[PDB]
Amino acid sequence: PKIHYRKDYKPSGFIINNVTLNINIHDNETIVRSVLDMDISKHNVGEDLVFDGVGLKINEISINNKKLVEGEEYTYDNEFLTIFSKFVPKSKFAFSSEVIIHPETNYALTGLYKSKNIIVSQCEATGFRRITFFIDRPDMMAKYDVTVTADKEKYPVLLSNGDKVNEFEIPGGRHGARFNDPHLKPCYLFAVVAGDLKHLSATYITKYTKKKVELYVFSEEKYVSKLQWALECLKKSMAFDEDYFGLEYDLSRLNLVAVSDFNVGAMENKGLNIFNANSLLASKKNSIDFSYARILTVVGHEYFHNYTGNRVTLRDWFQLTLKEGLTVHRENLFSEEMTKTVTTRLSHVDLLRSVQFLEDSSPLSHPIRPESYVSMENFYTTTVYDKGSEVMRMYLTILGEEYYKKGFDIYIKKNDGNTATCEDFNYAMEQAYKMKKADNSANLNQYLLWFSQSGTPHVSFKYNYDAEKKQYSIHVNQYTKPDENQKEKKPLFIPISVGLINPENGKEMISQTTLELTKESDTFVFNNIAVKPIPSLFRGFSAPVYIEDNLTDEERILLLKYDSDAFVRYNSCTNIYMKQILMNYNEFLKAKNEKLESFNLTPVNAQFIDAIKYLLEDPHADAGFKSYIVSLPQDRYIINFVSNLDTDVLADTKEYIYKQIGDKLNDVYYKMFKSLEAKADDLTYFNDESHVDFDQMNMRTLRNTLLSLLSKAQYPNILNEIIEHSKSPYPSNWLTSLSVSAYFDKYFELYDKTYKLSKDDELLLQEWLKTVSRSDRKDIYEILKKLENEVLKDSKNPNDIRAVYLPFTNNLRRFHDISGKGYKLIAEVITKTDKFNPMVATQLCEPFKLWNKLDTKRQELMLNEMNTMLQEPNISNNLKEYLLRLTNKL
Ligand SMILES: CC(C)C[C@H](NC(=O)NCc1cccc(Cl)c1)C(=O)NO
Ligand SMILES: [Mg+2]
Ligand SMILES: [Mg+2]
Ligand SMILES: [Mg+2]
Ligand SMILES: [Zn+2]
Repeated sequence: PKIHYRKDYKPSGFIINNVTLNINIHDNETIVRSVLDMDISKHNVGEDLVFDGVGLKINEISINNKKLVEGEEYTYDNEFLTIFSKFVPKSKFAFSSEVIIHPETNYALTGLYKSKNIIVSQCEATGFRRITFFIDRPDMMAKYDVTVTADKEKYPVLLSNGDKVNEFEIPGGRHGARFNDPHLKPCYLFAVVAGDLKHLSATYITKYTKKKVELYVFSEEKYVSKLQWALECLKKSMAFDEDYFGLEYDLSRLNLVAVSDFNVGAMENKGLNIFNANSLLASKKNSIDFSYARILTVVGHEYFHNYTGNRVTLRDWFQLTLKEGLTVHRENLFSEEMTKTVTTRLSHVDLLRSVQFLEDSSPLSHPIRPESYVSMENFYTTTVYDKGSEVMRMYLTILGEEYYKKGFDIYIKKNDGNTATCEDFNYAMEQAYKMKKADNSANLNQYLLWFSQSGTPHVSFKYNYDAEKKQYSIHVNQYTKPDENQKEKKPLFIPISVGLINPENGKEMISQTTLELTKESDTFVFNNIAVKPIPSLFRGFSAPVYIEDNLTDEERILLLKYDSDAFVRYNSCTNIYMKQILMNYNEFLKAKNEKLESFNLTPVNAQFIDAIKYLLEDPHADAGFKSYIVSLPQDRYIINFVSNLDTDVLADTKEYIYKQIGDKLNDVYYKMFKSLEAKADDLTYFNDESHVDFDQMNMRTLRNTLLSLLSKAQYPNILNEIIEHSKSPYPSNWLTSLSVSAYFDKYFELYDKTYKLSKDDELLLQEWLKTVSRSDRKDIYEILKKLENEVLKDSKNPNDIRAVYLPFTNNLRRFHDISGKGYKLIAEVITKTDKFNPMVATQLCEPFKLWNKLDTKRQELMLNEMNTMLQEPNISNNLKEYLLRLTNKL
């Protein structure tokens, strides 16, 4: 097996200074002519010249205008072109190749491919070698001169990176355009697009240098009207990087382009950012609310990469978190600032503690900077992205705003125009740390374990209060469970943001402070603490850890009601839920296994239910926050606290708990659903695509969450409220009417009516698919079969495939049916998908990640499907590696 190891990094024996491309697009072939002006590096030892080149049809190969010949001067095996050393010059030389490739048949959406009527590239991580020969690695930085030619009628818009320097006519209906990108870059940042594209545009003027930047956003003609929010989000993104980081854009022009077929969300190609349509295009009549947040965060992310990834790039792929973790951190800061809602941070935490914590206790567990890979693509993980973001955010929590900015500026300045490593970032943050502490002995060496050590720390707490001395102490322990990466886990540098609440009046007793736990355990003592406080721990979720608060439910309710920090309130709520869930889960489990004729369930705490009511009845409390409190923790969060999980028992647990709370609060839920309507569904800004009210959007989420609860409960006459809700002009509302209708005989009429409302917009139809897929229907398998036959059919669009199947995999009762039929269905889809799109196939494996956490029958059923997929002939390297790792074999 071909394993690359982080410690084996060596610079190349060659240098590529300039790339001159001619990309000639025709109906049934694309011809790529390439000149690399190359040199020998000081690390060269007379080795053969080896270029990556995958699936290329060679027309010609030369060095310095001398034709090289197969079997004599080179070999090519469809993956590497080797030029024997004897024929490799000893100093500056021009390597020329011409290859034929076929975007029209590239269903894998990596390299050059056709997405509906657009030709587009995706080069990160190893796609460039599918366009032409290269030493395809991020430390091989060069300048690019790129000409694209095509039929003019079919492809009137031609784009590549950088300044458009010439446009020309060509006989036979063709035309070309030449682009020069003056910044040194790795090949993974090359892009090209050709299409019948429409655009909206604006001019932006940089804050400090006053450079004029032309901003263009592009799509196919049909969706040109759905482009304006993206443009506004780009303007926001640029202003944020200038205002917070001092960072200005560095070309005269920046293009964003939407395409229908894209493996992930978007891509940061210099000057030419390429997006999945679902992360660039929206309109208020034709998109759900979540699209607006998605577009803001993705546009932001791709723009933030212009410094963190582009101007400072990676030495090698093991450094991925340096760009992605740090870009996600910058995106999240931007997103918090733009939205101004406490739910934006909560939603990042929620995603980490569910999806990423699951990954981190699975056999796929890896540190944010991995030690080895086979397929690069398997590293684009929530660990590398989201844990990485939290590691990058802790620097800000530790240093504070002004010292963080100073550290970041040192990082940017030192490494600008060059490659960088995670050590370079920590080194820069270390110089800021030295400054802040006044002290040159202080270092962040210990901080490096956030990059190397895998797994989630557990941070636990014990308290003492001496009421005569007015002295309170917090004793903190950390522990990380040993795993395959490290048999001994070292203590991390853990910042714990804290306050102290007076429990009789709900007020803050201290200035917020950040405890720095650097040992296995430590005791933190506070004086002049006038009464026994309740601690408010890990405010803002200050480190990526399992928190054990050792607080009573009564103390948690008090934080939930009175604490200032939205995370702590929410976490306190979450912990009360989890205690209840683990208690009722155990009771139901013992009932099943011991075959009991009768048994008891512990009821939901009645003071918690009262606190929920109190919060919900507070007209001045945040509506997004309220939607978090009435929903139980996610199943993927729960599963981290249970071994040998019986998923049907968990489903009975959640249902009892919701029913208990419902039986007390349903009238309060109904009353708030009705009284929220006027502000929730107010049409101010409905025709303005430059403006979104994120608070009002949260009112819609709350109303939609309540309706779901009332619907499942069969609250009297809720059906009329579902009917009226289907007539709202907000797609968030009318698609909600479909899924909550699942509990009624009206489902199938709403199905048809929302189908008709959705079917003429590609992205909205994809949302309708997802809504159908996640419907809480007994007959959900027959409904998937209907989606497959009537709507999905043989689509190779990843959005369509993921929309039909992924939401259903989160149906706890059905996906996990004890027959294994859900496991069998998704394995079939994975295997089918892998034959044309290995990346998407592995995304579709995600439900299998928790296999070894289930009850032993469901474990056996999942492993069987996984070993079956591993036996498929011509399984991709991507899927094989993933499944081998996930099944403890690699
Ligand atoms: C371009 C890629 C190499 C990776 C990455 N993009 C990204 O969209 N990750 C999110 C994602 C993942 C899976 C599915 C979907 Cl639908 C979306 C990124 O960082 N862009 O800047
Ligand atoms: Mg080919
Ligand atoms: Mg995000
Ligand atoms: Mg389509
Ligand atoms: Zn990124």
